[PDB]
Amino acid sequence: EVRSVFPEAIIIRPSDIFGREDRFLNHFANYRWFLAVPLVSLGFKTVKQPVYVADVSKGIVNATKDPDAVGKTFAFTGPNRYLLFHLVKYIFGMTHRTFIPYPLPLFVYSWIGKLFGLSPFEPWTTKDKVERIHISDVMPTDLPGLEDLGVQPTPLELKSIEVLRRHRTYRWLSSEIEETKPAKTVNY
Amino acid sequence: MWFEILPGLAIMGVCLVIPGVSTAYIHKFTNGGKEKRVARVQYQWYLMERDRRISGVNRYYVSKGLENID
Amino acid sequence: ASATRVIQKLRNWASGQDLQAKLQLRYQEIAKRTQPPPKLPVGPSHKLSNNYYCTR
Amino acid sequence: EMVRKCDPHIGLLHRGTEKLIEYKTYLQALPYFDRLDYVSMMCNEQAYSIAVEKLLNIQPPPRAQWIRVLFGEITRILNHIMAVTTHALDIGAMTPFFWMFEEREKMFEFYERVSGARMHAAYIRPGGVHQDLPLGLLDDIYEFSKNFSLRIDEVEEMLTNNRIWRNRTVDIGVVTAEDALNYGFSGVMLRGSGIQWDLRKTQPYDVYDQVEFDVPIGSRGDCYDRYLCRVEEMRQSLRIIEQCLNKMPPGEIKVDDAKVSPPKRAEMKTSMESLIHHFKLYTEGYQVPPGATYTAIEAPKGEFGVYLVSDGSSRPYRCKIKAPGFAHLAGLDKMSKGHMLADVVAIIGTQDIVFGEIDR
Amino acid sequence: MFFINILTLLVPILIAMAFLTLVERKILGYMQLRKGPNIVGPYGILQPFADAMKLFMKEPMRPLTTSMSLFIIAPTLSLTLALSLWVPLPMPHPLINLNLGILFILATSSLSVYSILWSGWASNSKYSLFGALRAVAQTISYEVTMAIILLSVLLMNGSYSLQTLITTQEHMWLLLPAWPMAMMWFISTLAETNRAPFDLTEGESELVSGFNVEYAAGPFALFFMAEYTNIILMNALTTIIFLGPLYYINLPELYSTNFMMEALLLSSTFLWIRASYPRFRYDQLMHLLWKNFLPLTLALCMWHISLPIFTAGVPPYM
Amino acid sequence: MNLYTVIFINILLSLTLILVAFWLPQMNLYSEKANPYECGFDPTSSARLPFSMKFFLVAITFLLFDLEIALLLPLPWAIQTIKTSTMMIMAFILVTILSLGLAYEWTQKGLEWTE
Amino acid sequence: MELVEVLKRGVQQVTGHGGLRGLLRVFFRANDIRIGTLVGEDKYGNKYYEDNKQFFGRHRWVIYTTEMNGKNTFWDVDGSMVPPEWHRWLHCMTDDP
Amino acid sequence: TYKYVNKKEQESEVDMKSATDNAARILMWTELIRGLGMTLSYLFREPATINYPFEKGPLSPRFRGEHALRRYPSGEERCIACKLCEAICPAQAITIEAEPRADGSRRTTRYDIDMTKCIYCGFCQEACPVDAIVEGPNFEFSTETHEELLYNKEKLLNNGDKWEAEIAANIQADYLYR
Amino acid sequence: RAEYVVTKLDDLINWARRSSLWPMTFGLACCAVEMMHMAAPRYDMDRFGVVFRASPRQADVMIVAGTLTNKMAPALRKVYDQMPEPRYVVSMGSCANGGGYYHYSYSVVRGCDRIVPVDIYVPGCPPTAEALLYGILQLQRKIKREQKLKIWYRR
Ligand SMILES: COC1=C(OC)C(=O)C(C/C=C(\C)CC/C=C(\C)CC/C=C(\C)CC/C=C(/C)CC/C=C(/C)CC/C=C(\C)CC/C=C(\C)CC/C=C(\C)CC/C=C(/C)CCC=C(C)C)=C(C)C1=O
Ligand SMILES: CCCCCCCCCCCCCCCCCC(=O)OC[C@H](COP(=O)([O-])OCC[N+](C)(C)C)OC(=O)CCCCCCCCCCCCCCCCC
Ligand SMILES: CCCCCCCCCCCCCCCCCC(=O)OC[C@H](COP(=O)(O)OCCN)OC(=O)CCCCCCCCCCCCCCCCC
Ligand code: SF4
Ligand code: SF4
Ligand code: SF4
Repeated sequence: EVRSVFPEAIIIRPSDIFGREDRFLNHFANYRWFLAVPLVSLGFKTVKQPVYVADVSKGIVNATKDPDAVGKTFAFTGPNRYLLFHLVKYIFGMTHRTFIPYPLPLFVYSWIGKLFGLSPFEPWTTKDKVERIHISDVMPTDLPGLEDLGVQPTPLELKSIEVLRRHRTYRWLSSEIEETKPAKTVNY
Repeated sequence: MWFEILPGLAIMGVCLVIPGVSTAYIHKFTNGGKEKRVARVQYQWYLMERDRRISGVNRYYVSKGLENID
Repeated sequence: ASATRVIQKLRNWASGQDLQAKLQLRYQEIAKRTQPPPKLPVGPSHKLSNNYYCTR
Repeated sequence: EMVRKCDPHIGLLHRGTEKLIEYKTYLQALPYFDRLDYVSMMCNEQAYSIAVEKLLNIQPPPRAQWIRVLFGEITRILNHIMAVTTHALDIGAMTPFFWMFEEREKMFEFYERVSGARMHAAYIRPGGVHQDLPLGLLDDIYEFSKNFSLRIDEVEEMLTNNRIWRNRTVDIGVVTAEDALNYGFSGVMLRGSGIQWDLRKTQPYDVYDQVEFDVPIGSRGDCYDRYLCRVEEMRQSLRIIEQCLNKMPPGEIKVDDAKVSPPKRAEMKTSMESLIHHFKLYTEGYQVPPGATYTAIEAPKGEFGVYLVSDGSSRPYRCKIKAPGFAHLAGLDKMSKGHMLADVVAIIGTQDIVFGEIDR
Repeated sequence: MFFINILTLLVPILIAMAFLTLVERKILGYMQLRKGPNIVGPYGILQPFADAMKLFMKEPMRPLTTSMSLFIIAPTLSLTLALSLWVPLPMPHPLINLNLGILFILATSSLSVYSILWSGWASNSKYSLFGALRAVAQTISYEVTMAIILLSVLLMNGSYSLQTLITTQEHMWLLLPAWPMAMMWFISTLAETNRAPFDLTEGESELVSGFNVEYAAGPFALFFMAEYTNIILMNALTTIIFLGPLYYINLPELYSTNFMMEALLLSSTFLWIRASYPRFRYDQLMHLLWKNFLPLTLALCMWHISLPIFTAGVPPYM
Repeated sequence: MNLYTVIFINILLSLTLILVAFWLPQMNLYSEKANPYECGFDPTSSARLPFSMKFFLVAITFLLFDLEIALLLPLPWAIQTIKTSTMMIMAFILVTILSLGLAYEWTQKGLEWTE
Repeated sequence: MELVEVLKRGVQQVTGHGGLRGLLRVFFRANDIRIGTLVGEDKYGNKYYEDNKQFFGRHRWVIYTTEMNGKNTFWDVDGSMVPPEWHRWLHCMTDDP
Repeated sequence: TYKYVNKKEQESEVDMKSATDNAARILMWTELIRGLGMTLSYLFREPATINYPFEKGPLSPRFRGEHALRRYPSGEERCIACKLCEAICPAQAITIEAEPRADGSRRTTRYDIDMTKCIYCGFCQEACPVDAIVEGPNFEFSTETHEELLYNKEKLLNNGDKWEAEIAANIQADYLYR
Repeated sequence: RAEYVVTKLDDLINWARRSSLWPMTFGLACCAVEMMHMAAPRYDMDRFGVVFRASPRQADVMIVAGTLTNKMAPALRKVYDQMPEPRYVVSMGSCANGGGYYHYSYSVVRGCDRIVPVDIYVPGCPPTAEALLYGILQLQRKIKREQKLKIWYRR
């Protein structure tokens, strides 16, 4: 519809954006309030490359100043693609809480998401949220991105401590980056 | 002036009068026009239990007098 | 200033000092807010003569 | 709870006041001194004004000098009220703070009547005094001062014989006279330790040499003796206020030199030389002849000094401000030996500390 | 009917402490030549309710470096101990009649000290640690003094109950027989309630807020409710023990009224003390108690041991 | 049973109040908000270091005096005894030796907060 | 005696603001019950009473209008709702209304 | 001269009556009871609190409040674009861009006063040769944004037109002193 | 009608938050001297229900009263951040408003709004205690105008 009305509109498609007060890293870190981590197919066959907020905002500002991008579509992705299981394991490693995963089928997980989404306030999670969690990212092949919009994509292993340090206890609050091993990066 | 504190003082006064008066009245209502009949010792507790058995309605405060004896 | 005699006696006895003589609220002894216009004096060197600036 | 070392980091109110002063003219740099020690505004104004007057080789008229002494003792009462009551507030009692701050509000009303502002009254100037008193001001000052000693008596009765206040202040922060001289305290800690020194008696500047008062002298060098010294200085300030009200002379308000003081507005609007001098004083300012002076004034917190260096233009080349609180807070670590957190708070209170003058 | 009795004890006490906050602000203001709140209510009577609603609608703000379990347990513990301490008081008939009422009072007060200590240690901050250690010192001193005072006074009394105190003070107060014990008990109740002069646990000037410096609104309101409830309770216990109200078997309403008047007078005396005096140092409080009150109360405990023996005035067991 | 019910009602009231306090308002939590306070600067230490209290001897003396209190507390039932002379002598001896211990500690500067 | 005279001035203040509705209006708007000499009634509706028996500072006061420039100022009383001439009189720069 | 504040002259020796007096002072807390009586007297005094928005605090005609640009009785603006108020402004809070008007009079086109930069010292109003800029009595002009305190010539002329009934009276009451 | 009930509930919570305003015991300079002159018996903020609390955890509004130095600014930001959520800022005086007399200094933050979001600006140098009380009441009206429950209900 935006293409039809405004034919030269820049369309920016980021991945699941991470950062402070996000709903991705903070969501997976807030999985600690329950018994286990209910992932679909144990978090495998689901590939994500999250992108930093400063990278996305810098891309938007470079798009509104750029001589090109007069109708182009950009794919704002992170530099590394992770499996969902490895990403959640890295998140709980940086949080230093614990990590017990749990295979949960998507049908009953959507039921639980609808149960959580039945809320007059801002819901903690919903069916659409768990569907977007368990939808894999696509490979950005022909679309331009942050690299040719002039933004170096900052890795999650670099800008991850500023998000997940809230969710640690006092015992593990003063831990550096090197205390957590980085997640395995898949290619696919 | 200084008498401006008297509304708050009077509210505190009624809120301190209410609990003791209410406790005494509730004790009277529950014990049938008499006091609580506190039992500091086993003799007083035995008197209360004997009164409860004597009354027949399983209430120690129902006092039985000379009308039970012919 | 508008206090009863009993309250004044209680205040004086409790303070140990006489309070009505030097109470810290101003009632009428202060100056009127509307004042007559002033006529400020001129100082020296308004002499119109023997008043060269090199001598002062 | 015992204090092993004090290290006061300052500079969180440092605003480059000396650099701004050297970037502005003398009349433009005057209201910075209202904000150096913002409890004794007229006192800092008097210090800066006497420094500029000494550089200019002019003297304010006698009425201006008597008004400056009257408002100097008014600032002294304000500052000692503030010091004593906030010291007592840090100790734990707040009713003297409220009572003497009602009195402080009356004196701020006096400032607002003599000038525009209640606090930063840019009133005492190198040309004597900016404006003359309104016609009811002396009578209202008398009405305030005749009732003021009762308030000091109420605070004195509340604190002085109180055994809790005595246990909190006696033998706390004891400074020997030699250590006070070596640390360069110079203001109230000297007379609290017994050193007979007061600039108003030793190096008098205004008509302080012809007013009569006493300098309270301590004998133990502790917080209690300093508190007694401040209360007695309030009483002697009341005495000087009475003398100033009696001996106020009928003269002009500023030095009759239109190349230093601005002329009256009527003369400015009717005269050519007066308009020229008004224009030049309010655009360029008066040229101070080159030279350096150090002018020290017995401010209520201590010896307040201005080292002024003039290069001959209408802007000061250098203006160093010597604050007593700088030396006192430098000496805070020495006074806080073998004490705890609570008496360290007491020592901070007993040092007359404002951080505007310390940081500048 | 017993739950109705619990409500008629608990709800008036909470309204009484809220208006104690109002009365404290107004009395301190009028002793400071100003007013109290007079805008929120008709005469400021809605000010504690506005304060309570604001505190319970601000966020509690759990901190990072904080033992959360103790951080949550401590204020609820303080409030429930204040109400549990309010339970056994007779006016003139208690809700719960205990034989060892004074011992129950002492145990509950010590547990309230534990609530303060656990809050101070759990809120992992230096000022909270300072407040907790000051609470430790304060409760050492007043605990030993209070135990001796109550021992001597209840030796003048019979058992450890409080209806026995009513029957003892039926004819005359206990202030006239033991007024030095009453003075030391008043000072000890100040120390127990952590009130001025020697508050030293929420010291606004030496510390920032003491043990509440990390407690945001909510549990902070719980701590405040517990403190002011303890203020009213210590004054109520003082007037039951020492300033014995008039008791008549036919009507207890005049007993309740006399108890109310004397408790209000002693609460206003607490606010009066706060307006009048500066703060002690917390080592000076320990020195003052252990060097002035403890020898004098040991001697007076010995005197009250000897007194019924040589006067033959030994009180009855019941 | 009555006292048990009142205790549980007070505990449930305090729990209800803190649950209302935690579930009623709006939460916005971030790191600088939940950092420890330390008067507007980052704390140098971890607030779990040794504190080195200065009244440790007074605390141990408080333990001993609290047990002397526990000894002295059955006096209201002790004065009901049939002998009363050995009772009076024993109470005098107990209070006297407690006072002698306090006096000896005061003389030996035990309660003086050695820094 | 003095107490009965205080009570007489109190009942005068209570029954001096018109009726019960006027008493409640001034008591819940201005938070005081006082009787002063009317000297004001400006064009916007502000009242401007005075009483020289009171001390300096409380001897002049204004009861604000309930409506000014379309704004319902029944509860939202404002310090800037005073026109400049009554502003000067109320801040006591002159003794002349 | 000087005096001692804590030194005592000789001693009052030791006497049974003086010892009993000191003992009663220590034991009966006499100075503490005296302080209680003092604050009780303060309780029974009358408070100094004014009812704020209805009873305003007293002021003076010299009071420095909100700035205003005045006019002649003919309605012509008093300001003649002479810039010496911004020359004397110690905070550099005034900007006085100017040009000849359509009738050839020397007037201002931009007269900005930054109230967030101004120190409220009255140097502009005491430097102005035509009494154009004044500091009138308005002090209740607090705003909810920083930008509303960045005044321009239209705002200053509006303030002058608003407060002229009070500013003129204050200048009438004050001008003989200045 | 849910709109009427939500509006009245929002008015109730705004009344509570505006009748119980607890500023922090935090000042910097001469403007804080005027702030405690607003605490003085004349213009009794405690009569208004406004009472200082030392800890930022028990504070509601930061009255930035004084010159915000560069060395001071991290402390002010940390102290503001440590407040609980319904927090307000009253800048007071020319220094906290826009730097004031020290606007061109090398060490002064040109206005505290560069550091913290400011709700109410109070002009003056110093503003009178009456003027600061005016700003406090204007803040009370500003948070009386807030409609959080109604915005939530139409959200
Ligand atoms: C020269 O150098 C300088 C200084 O050096 C001297 C400085 O200092 C300095 C800094 C300067 C400043 C920061 C200035 C600030 C001002 C001051 C320091 C002085 C002002 C005075 C004080 C701070 C002392 C105040 C004294 C008082 C006596 C006031 C009383 C205050 C209190 C906190 C105690 C009273 C309590 C309260 C106000 C709140 C009580 C209420 C509650 C907590 C409510 C709780 C109740 C409930 C939860 C009840 C609920 C239960 C129910 C059943 C209710 C039912 C409800 C229903 C809805 C039905 C500067 C910059 C400076 O340059
Ligand atoms: C509950 C009923 C009412 C109680 C009183 C309530 C109203 C009065 C309140 C006053 C203000 C209290 C606020 C807190 C004050 C804290 C300071 C304080 O009190 O310190 C204690 C002060 C301490 O004084 P101090 O600390 O200054 O002492 C100096 C000591 N050195 C030098 C070692 C530091 O006083 C006491 O300790 C006295 C306690 C009471 C003594 C009573 C003795 C009565 C007489 C006995 C018998 C005499 C005759 C002998 C035999 C004759 C036989 C024929
Ligand atoms: C936030 C967690 C809080 C946890 C701590 C709770 C503290 C509660 C308050 C302090 C209690 C201190 C100890 C008091 C013990 C009881 C005192 C007493 O004397 O009890 C005896 C009494 C009857 O004895 P007597 O008076 O001789 O009567 C005989 C003839 N009339 O009466 C009796 O025999 C009644 C016996 C039971 C009384 C106590 C009941 C306590 C119930 C458990 C509370 C805690 C539960 C765990 C936590 C729950 C979840 C938070
Ligand atoms: S009052 Fe002073 S700082 Fe303000 S605009 Fe005028 S000259 Fe400049
Ligand atoms: S306001 Fe006055 S001083 Fe300023 S430019 Fe205009 S005429 Fe000149
Ligand atoms: S604006 Fe003025 S009064 Fe306020 S802090 Fe700055 S210099 Fe001081």
